[PDB]
Formats: sequence, C-alpha cells, structure tokens
Amino acid sequence: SGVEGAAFQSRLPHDRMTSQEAACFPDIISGPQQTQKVFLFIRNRTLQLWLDNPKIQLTFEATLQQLEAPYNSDTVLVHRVHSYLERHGLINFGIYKRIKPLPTKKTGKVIIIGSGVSGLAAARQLQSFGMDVTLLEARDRVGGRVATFRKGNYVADLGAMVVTGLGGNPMAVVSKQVNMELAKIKQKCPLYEANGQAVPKEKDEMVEQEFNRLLEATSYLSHQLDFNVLNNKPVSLGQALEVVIQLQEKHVKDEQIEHWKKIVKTQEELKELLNKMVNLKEKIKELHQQYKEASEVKPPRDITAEFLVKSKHRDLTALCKEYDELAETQGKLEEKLQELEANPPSDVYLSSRDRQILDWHFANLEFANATPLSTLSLKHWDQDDDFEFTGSHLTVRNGYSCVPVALAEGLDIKLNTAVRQVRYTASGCEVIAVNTRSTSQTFIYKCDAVLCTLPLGVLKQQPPAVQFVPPLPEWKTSAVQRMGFGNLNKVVLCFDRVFWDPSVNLFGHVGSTTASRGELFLFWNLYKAPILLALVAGEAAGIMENISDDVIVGRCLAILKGIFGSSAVPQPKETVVSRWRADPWARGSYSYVAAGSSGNDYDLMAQPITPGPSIPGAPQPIPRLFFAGEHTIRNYPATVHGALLSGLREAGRIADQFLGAMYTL
Amino acid sequence: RKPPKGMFLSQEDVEAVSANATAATTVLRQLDMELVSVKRQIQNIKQTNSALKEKLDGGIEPYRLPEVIQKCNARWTTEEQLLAVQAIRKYGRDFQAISDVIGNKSVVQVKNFFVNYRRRFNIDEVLQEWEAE
Ligand SMILES: Cc1cc2nc3c(=O)[nH]c(=O)nc-3n(C[C@H](O)[C@H](O)[C@H](O)COP(=O)(O)OP(=O)(O)OC[C@H]3O[C@@H](n4cnc5c(N)ncnc54)[C@H](O)[C@@H]3O)c2cc1C
Repeated sequence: SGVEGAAFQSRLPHDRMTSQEAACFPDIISGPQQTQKVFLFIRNRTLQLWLDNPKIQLTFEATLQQLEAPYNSDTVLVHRVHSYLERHGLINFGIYKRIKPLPTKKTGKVIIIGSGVSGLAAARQLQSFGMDVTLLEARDRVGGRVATFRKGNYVADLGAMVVTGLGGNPMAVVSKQVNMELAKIKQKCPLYEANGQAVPKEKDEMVEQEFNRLLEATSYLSHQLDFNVLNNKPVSLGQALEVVIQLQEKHVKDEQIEHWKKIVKTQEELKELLNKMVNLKEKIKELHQQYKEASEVKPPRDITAEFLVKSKHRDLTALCKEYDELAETQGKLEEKLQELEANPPSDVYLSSRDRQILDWHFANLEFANATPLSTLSLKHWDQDDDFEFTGSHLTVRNGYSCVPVALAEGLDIKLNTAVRQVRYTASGCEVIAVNTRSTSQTFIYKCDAVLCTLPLGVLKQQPPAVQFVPPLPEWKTSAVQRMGFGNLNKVVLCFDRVFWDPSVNLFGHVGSTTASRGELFLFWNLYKAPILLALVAGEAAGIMENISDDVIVGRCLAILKGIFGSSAVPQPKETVVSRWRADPWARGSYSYVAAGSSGNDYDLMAQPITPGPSIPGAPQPIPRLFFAGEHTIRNYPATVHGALLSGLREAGRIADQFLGAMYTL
Repeated sequence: RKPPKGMFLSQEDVEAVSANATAATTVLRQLDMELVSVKRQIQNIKQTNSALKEKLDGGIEPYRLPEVIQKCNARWTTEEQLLAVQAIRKYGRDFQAISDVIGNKSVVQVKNFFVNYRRRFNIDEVLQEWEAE
C-alpha cells in the first residue's frame, strides 16, 4: 500500500535497486545507503503519481511539486529519476492526454515490422520521444494475435481473451486509459464424460488432486533426481509424467505382492501346524487305545500293571495338553488370514474411467501452454510462474481488439504491407515490402533502425517468409530453432438462446482417448450474448485444422447435446473456427519453453543485431536491427502484457541509442 | 527434499523404467506374473490346509480322560513307593510327570523322595539305566 504498492504494481522491489537502475545510476548504487533510500523513495513516489492518474502525462515539474523535503532538495536526482522512468515506459506509457504537445520536427527514422501490441507499444513510445515511426503490417487490421470476432451483437475473441490478474499487470494501467469491460471469471469447471453426464464430485476432487500430485512429482523428479537428460536428449514434461505414472502403477503392484506374500507366509505357517496336529491326534488315538486296554485288565493287579494304567494316563493328558495349546495357536492364525484377506490394498492405480478424467486435466495443461506435454521442457516449462500476477483472472466482454485499436490512434500504419526482406548496414536500413492484395506493388522503406516484432512462428518459417540481409547470426537463428511455438484454436458458437447454466462460466468435456483429450475439451460462457466457445488443445489442435468448419461445429453440437439434451441445443446462427498454425502472419499461437530450450533463449531473442562495418577498419557501428514480441520477454512470455512490456523495452533502448541518454550522468 | 507423500520415486526405480523403450512394461509384467504366481500358490495351500482340516474333524473329544482331583498326601504307601521307582525308570528326572503318575505327591515331595530312598532303591542305578534310553 502507498508508495510501496507502486513498486509492486510496477514489478519492482520497493527496497532494492534493480540491475537496470544500477546501470543508469551507478553513482547511487555504489554510494552510501542513505542516498539509495532517497532514490528508492523518489522512484516509488513518482510511480505512485503516474499510477494514481494514468490518463494524463506526468511531467517532471508536476512530479517535483508533489514530493516534499528532504526528497525535493536534489532537483537533478529527481530529474534523473523521472527521465529514467519516462524512457523505459514505467510512466507516461499507453494512451494519456499529454500536456506538452509533440515536437514540431522529429529525430531519426524507425520502421516497425508488425502492428501487434508489441509493435504499437514501441511505436507510441518512440513517437512520444520525438522520433519518426512507421509500422508495416501484413494484415488488413491491427492487433495481430489480439483478434476479435464481430457480427451484429456477437463479440468473441479468437485471440487473446484473459487478463491474468491486475496485480502488477501493466494492462491494469491500460484498463484505466481505455474503457475495457473487465468481467471476473468464476473458475468452477464441472466435468462431463463422453456419455453426457457429470463426473461426480468424489472423482472430480480425486482425479484433480492426483493431477496436482503428479505435477509436483515431476518437479521433484527434475529438481532432486536431476532426471533431465535421457539417451542424450532432454527430458520433456510428458516423458516425466509417464515415468511418474508407471512408478505409481509399479508401487501398486509391489504393494499387492507384499500383501499376498504375507498371507502365504502364514498359510505355510498354518500348514505346518495342522501337520503337527494330525500327527499328534494320531498318537493320541493310539495311546487312548493302549490305555483303555491296560485299564480293561480288571483288578486286583500287580504294581507294574497298575503303573501301566497310571503312566498311560499321564502320557495321554500330556499329549492332550499339547494338542490344546496347538488348537489355541491355530485359532490365532485362522483369524489373521481373515484380517488380511479383509484388508487388501488398492487393486489398481487409476481405472480407465479415472485415467480419461486425468487426460482432461492434461488437456487443460496442454491448452495453457499451447503444446503437447511431450514438447515442454521438464526443467524449465514453468520458469515464469514466479512472476505470476495477483488477483482474479478476467475477460474483456466488449472484445479485446478495443485495446490495439486504441493504441493505433495517431500512428502511421501501412496495412496490407508485407515485409519481404530486411536490409541492415553500417549506415542505415532499408525494409522491402509488397502489397498483399496485388503482390507486384513493391515498396522500399529507408530508416535508421528496424524493430522486428515478427511472430516466432514467422521467424521459424522454412523457407523464409522474410529474408535478412545480411543473414541473422547463428546465435540468433539457433535460438529461433530451439524455442517452441505452439498452437491452440477456438470455435465460436452463436445461438439465439441461452441453454446452459448461466452461472457456470466454463465447463469441460472428457475425451474418448488419450490421443483426443484436447478435441473440444472445454467450453466458455463469458459473453453477454448467447455465445459458447469451444477450445481445441494439445495434439488435437494441429489436426482439427484439416477439418472443415461444418464437421467441427458438428462435433461441438453432438458434445453439447449429450450434456443438455438432444432437443435443448438449437442450431448455431453464426460459426467461426480459428486456424492459427495455418495463419501465415502467425504460423502458430504463442511460444512455449521447448525441451532443449530455456529462458536464456528468450533473452537471446531480445538482443539487437549490430551490422559489420561497411568500410573495412572503420569503427564499430551502432546496432540497427531490434526485436520485440511475446517471444522476447523471459519473465512474461506468451501473453499480451509480455508483448506490451517488450515493446516498451525496445522503445527505451532504441531511444537511448539515437536520442541519447542524458539521465546516465 | 522428499516426494509428495504417496508418490514413490526412488533413484533406483527410475533408471529401471528408463533402461530401454519397453523397460517400463517389462518391469510391470514381471510383477503381474509374480502376483499371479503367488495367488495360485495361495489357493494351493488353501486347499492343502482344507484337507488337513477335514482329517482332524472332531478334535480329540472322544480321547479325553476326566480329571482326577486328589489332595497331595504326606505318607508314602508301599504302593506309592513302587509307582515311584517305575516312574523314575520311565521318566528319569521329569518330576512333574512323576507326580502326575503318583497322583497325590507334590514335585517337592518327589524331589525329596530321591534323596531319602536313594540308597534303599538304588535310584542311582535306576537313573543310570534310564539314561540308556
Ligand atoms: C489463441 C490465442 C489466445 C491467446 N490468449 C491470450 C490470453 O488470453 N492472454 C494473454 O495474455 N495472451 C494471450 N495470447 C498471446 C498474446 O496474444 C500474444 O502474446 C501477443 O498478442 C502477441 O503480440 P505480438 O505483438 O508479440 O505479436 P503479434 O500480435 O502477432 O504481432 C505480430 C504482427 O506482425 C504481423 N506480421 C507477421 N508477419 C508479417 C510480415 N511478413 N510483414 C508484416 N507484418 C507481419 C502480424 O500480422 C501482426 O500484425 C493468446 C494468443 C493466441 C494465439
């Protein structure tokens, strides 16, 4: 709360200075701890001011006014802090009514490839720094992977949909600058088997808890057993779960074997008791005869004949005593076998019905990461959960396109302009693009710097959709091969009437097979209108793209019928099926941490390229080719907020290069 | 530091389900066969012990003798001395059985009796010749 919430809400530690601030303020960090706390205040206080009203520019003057002494004494310290913050988009980013209108004349020229959010975020920053910016966009619209379906009153995102929490999320700032209808998401998701009937709460809690348990097991397996290489190949998450499951199926069998082994041990123990008791009863039967014969010699007898009766009588009660102690012991073993045969351990680890329900939780995980679990790196797939935002997750009921469209305002955007080649040299850059509608109109753009925000799917394309001249160095192209670009798709179902539970936002469908767990395994009721969205995840996604819309909507109707009754499901008025791997301007949906990759690759992607000297032996040139996008930010990949942050990141870096940083002194 | 409870993940087991492609289903099939082998061996001894049970049906009720409850007397009738010498020759030093044979002497009395009549009944010889059995 207060100033320290401003640091938290800016993804900054309130009581420590970051690596970046150490770079811009090496005087302060290497100096006395008091000045550090002064700086740390001035940072946090300025952040707070920007945050408490981000619809208006926060000028340095306004900032110095509002902070009191002793903190408003060092005016250059305040001027440095403000300038640092403004430059790297921690303040005055987004859509803010500015006080000081634009410089009449500009400085330097930047070409931005792509008007997806990373693109627009940089462009707005650079333009607000006094640079001349032009964005080249292959599509006929802005937003990139923020796509929004609209027809009549029907509104549904085919692209990004969810703000993953406002705690420390920049989209929180954008939410005040742009009216986004932010609806909360109720996470209760009831499952439904293929039959068409709800999974009972007992199994739903059980299977889920085993799912979460299986995850922590892989973690343990990676972290404590260093099980991250196998046959000179990196271990995936999928592999690791198979191992964990197999070892839980193994333990069930090991447990049973020992339980039955205990039983046969006592049965063999019993066996030798009865053998000892048959053989004793036989001796007792003989002795009794011997005694009754000796007892039948009528008296009067001599003393040996009397001894015979007495001794045989002793000998008989002696064996009769043994046999009683053995019968007591036999009863003891007899009840043990009843106890054990009545306390058998688990017959199986997971039944086929249970495993199918588990396959759904996997589909859900395949969906969040947009890739089959066999491709995720075991060691690193969750390397970004530490930076997760706080608060509920939210949708945008009015469509998420409202945000790029808002950012695009006042920017020079060339739609239907496909970049075909990027040329960068020690004196500047030329970008060569064509018109998408008619491919012969050819365009040449000359500029001081190019910001590439091409999707990783596009940069991966073989043969190249975009040629780099000179080619990208292998340290960058190898990062491009190693990284993962995954895929997930949405079916938008538009009805005239609400036939589902209006208080359940989302509900699952459990698949037939492991192989088809992702096929339409989930459904969303997030919109005002009667819209239900079905999602395709995992290995199913790449296959559903070779199937027509009608067949795909057919399968959704069948699944829905089973849930709600063959008569309560109308036909849909409007249907749309995304095919994101097919999209040539995306070639996928977003990045994932592939096995064999790591978070270092995401940093490699963000390194700018610096061309060689044109004249040989001329001094080392400035960097010319810059990169941004969801695949360029290591702590927030594959999100809108992460793209936006990366755009801000480059705009600060480009401006430092060309406009110069005067706040470093 | 330790797996989630219930999960069983030893460094020994993992490298045994990863030795080859099918090394998992191999390990799991030996156990399935091993469990089946124990189950039959179970029902085999279950039927062996069902037969032994039948053989001793009725217990030993027909062969039991009623109980003689007698008061440990003090004087050694000439009869009771003679029972002793034969009990010694058949039992040696098992005083409890020897009392059980006489029926009215205590083990202490029997223990004393060897010392008292040891010369008159050659109890050394008797024992000595019992030892050859
Ligand atoms: C189905 C789906 C759902 C998602 N859901 C969420 C979500 O709920 N929450 C979330 O936070 N994130 C989500 N994301 C991810 C989020 O959308 C992306 O991280 C982010 O939108 C990517 O922005 P970007 O600027 O990096 O790239 P893009 O938005 O892809 O921008 C790339 C731009 O480059 C253009 N381009 C491509 N090739 C060329 C070329 N040759 N010449 C010129 N222009 C070209 C593209 O047309 C586009 O204009 C989702 C992604 C998908 C696919």
